[PDB]
Amino acid sequence: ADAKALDELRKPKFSSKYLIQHVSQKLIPAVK
Amino acid sequence: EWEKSYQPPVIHLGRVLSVGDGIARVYGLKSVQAGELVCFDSGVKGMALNLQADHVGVVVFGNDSVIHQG
Amino acid sequence: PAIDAGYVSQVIGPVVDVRFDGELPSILSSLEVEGHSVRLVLEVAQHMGDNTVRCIAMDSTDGLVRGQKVVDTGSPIKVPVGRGTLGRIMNVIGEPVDEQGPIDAADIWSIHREAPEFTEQSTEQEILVTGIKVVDLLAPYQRGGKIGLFGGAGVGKTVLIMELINNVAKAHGGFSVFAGVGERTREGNDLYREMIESGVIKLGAERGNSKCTLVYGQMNEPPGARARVALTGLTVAEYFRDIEGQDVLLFVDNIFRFTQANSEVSALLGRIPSAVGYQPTLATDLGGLQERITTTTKGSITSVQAVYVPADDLTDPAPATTFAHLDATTVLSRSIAELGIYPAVDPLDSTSRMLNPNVIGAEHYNVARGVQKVLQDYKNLQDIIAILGMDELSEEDKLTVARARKIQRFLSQPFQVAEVFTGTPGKYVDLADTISGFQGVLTGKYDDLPEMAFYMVGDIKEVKEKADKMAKDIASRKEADNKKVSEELKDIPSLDKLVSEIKEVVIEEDDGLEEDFKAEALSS
Amino acid sequence: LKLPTAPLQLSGTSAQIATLLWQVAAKENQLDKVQDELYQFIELFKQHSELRRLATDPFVPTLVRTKIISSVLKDSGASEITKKLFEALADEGALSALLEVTVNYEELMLAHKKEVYCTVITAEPLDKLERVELTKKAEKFVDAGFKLVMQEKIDKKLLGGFVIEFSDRRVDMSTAKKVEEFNNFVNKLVLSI
Ligand SMILES: Nc1ncnc2c1ncn2[C@@H]1O[C@H](COP(=O)(O)OP(=O)(O)O)[C@@H](O)[C@H]1O
Ligand SMILES: [Mg+2]
Repeated sequence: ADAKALDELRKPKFSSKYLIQHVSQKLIPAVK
Repeated sequence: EWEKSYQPPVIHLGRVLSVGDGIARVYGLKSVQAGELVCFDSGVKGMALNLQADHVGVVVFGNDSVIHQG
Repeated sequence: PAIDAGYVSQVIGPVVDVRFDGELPSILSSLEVEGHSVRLVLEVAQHMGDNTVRCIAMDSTDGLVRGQKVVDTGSPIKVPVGRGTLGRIMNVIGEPVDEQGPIDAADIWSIHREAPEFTEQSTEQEILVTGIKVVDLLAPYQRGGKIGLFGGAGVGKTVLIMELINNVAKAHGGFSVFAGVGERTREGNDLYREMIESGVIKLGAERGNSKCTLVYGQMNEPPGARARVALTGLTVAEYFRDIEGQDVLLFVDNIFRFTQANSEVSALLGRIPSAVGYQPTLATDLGGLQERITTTTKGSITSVQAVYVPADDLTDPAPATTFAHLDATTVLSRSIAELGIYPAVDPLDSTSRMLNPNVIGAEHYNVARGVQKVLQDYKNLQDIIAILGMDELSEEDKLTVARARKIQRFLSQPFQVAEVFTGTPGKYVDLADTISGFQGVLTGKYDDLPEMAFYMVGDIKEVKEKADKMAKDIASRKEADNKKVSEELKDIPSLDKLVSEIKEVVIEEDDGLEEDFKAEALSS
Repeated sequence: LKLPTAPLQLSGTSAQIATLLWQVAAKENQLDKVQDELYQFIELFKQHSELRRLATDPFVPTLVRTKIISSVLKDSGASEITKKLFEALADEGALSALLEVTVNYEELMLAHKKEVYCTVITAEPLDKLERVELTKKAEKFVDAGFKLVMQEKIDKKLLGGFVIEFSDRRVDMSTAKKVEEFNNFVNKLVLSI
């Protein structure tokens, strides 16, 4: 993997959020 | 006749990954031949020695001080 | 063309990784690179593990791109074998390199096979008379056995192997195979040209009466070709042994260059190196090759192979491994050659399994062991002679110093292939002439002869002729030398007559290099 | 077994994951579905420090790492592929390989959308005709009927014309290279005559 293809992943590219929001009621109860 | 037969050829690029101990490692250059003479942007020539899956080992015909990563 | 065709993954010198999308080729199978400057043949060495095979190229990899399609031939390297390959020169992959057309294929055999089994081995020891005094006496060659000629960097193991070609092969009857492995191309062009003068190789229409196949993998070739041309040379010789069923001679010049070529490839095949820098699989690479060169019950291969020693070291692992595989060993020394003794055979390092009193006879064996005892006793005296001198030994010691200095010179011999740079004519010494010739020196029949009468002669009659000639040349002396050179009536012209006979050459106006460069290029 | 062949072949062990991730998602026709879920996970590693602790910290046990990832993906409507993917990387501790898996997943999608990203640097902003004219000659440079997207840049050091930057090759068909390719040609020839 190169760097110019990997440095453009710091910008958000998801444009859909059925996972990024569907863990708040799942992540912090699981790590606790 | 030079201008009626004139196409500026497509220049294949490659980044330097790593340089030092006399050999640069070069990202890219996908169609480079084994043993090909490559030219760095500092003017210094090199020879495409080891074609690898992910880089090209280039031995540098000159001082490796003028080559940087990138 | 999707499947059964892979593409180049990576090129590391002569080692190419090829990636196949399905049904990888077998190990030792040969692949073909599409669209190269020459025919580039790879041979699969390893299965690397992610649908990648690792191959060794039989030609140069300069000009290879990491996408080039590689097709599988579904078989190993297969060379033409038969009587249609006699008189031809082949390379590692079986192509003709003598410009005499395509090679007539009695069969197309793979260069890789297993060694013949234990039940097919032969146990038969008959002597091979060579005409060389030091070989027939102290380490006689077996007719049907493996012979090795050890020595390094100009001791004469190619001049010795040409003499065995001259002496043994012309009076042999069967076919020869010469496998040039990693040697000079000048030296292989010399052999091809003198085998046409000798009628061993006949060209054109009478080609089937040729009695030698040449297979050349010389020292300009990349290490993939040199690591495999000794196997092409056997496959020609194994065909005449197994199928034609006859006695053949296999001369392999520098079978060390098979070992060295595998050691260049193995640095790039990703291996931990062995002792002094060689590949870990040295003994089995060499052993898997040498075990094919045998006499079986169906045919015989009398192999003579030169073995280079690196930096004149016999404990180096590539010479030391080759010693076990040979029936007769002929170690050539540099310290003997600098004395002018040629062939420079170390008589206290050359061994044969034929030096056995049940095999060569009782009196041949006793002369041979008697000569080695005089030479060993003189070797034990070398340090005290060096610092104290000749005048301090016993009379019993300085009797054997003078006898061993006589048999040291008498083991030397003019070769018929050395006449071109020495001038002395060669001498084929018969086996009976060297046993009774060396039997006389041990008893003391020739203590009164000088030492230099033994140097560069054929047999014991010629030390008596050379001593008479040596004594006479310090006796023949003439008064006023019989010139008759001045006052020669009408033969010697003047200078200005002779200068006028010189056809004066013309000078073509200062090198002319522009008209014959600008004629053809128009590009830079 | 019988997987669809990948659009272009790639590097080792992080592109091999994404090539297998691509071939599974093409056998199941979820090539944009799991691509977006990959992008959703990159942002999800950015929001939380307790989620990148399961990818960098060497003291998080293997049992804690494989139970937590399965716990937050037992629900949430993710693919069957990416649920099996993330428990595979969490068993082996290769969750940090996700960020390099997905950039090899991108260029597999790019060579399947039939697409090439480029950068055209010109002297002045283009016309409704200059844009169609160089695009008609830029099909000669891509090795297919690929869809060059665009990108428009401006520099006045070029004397009209354009250059292309294809991210691995460039074509300098500007006039400013044409005048020094003229001058070094005419100076090369008059020292020959
Ligand atoms: N029998 C011999 N008589 C005279 N000179 C020899 C003899 N054998 C070798 N030499 C000398 O040694 C040199 C090198 O021999 P060569 O056969 O080339 O050895 P190698 O193949 O080991 O390099 C020859 O050029 C020759 O001058
Ligand atoms: Mg030699």
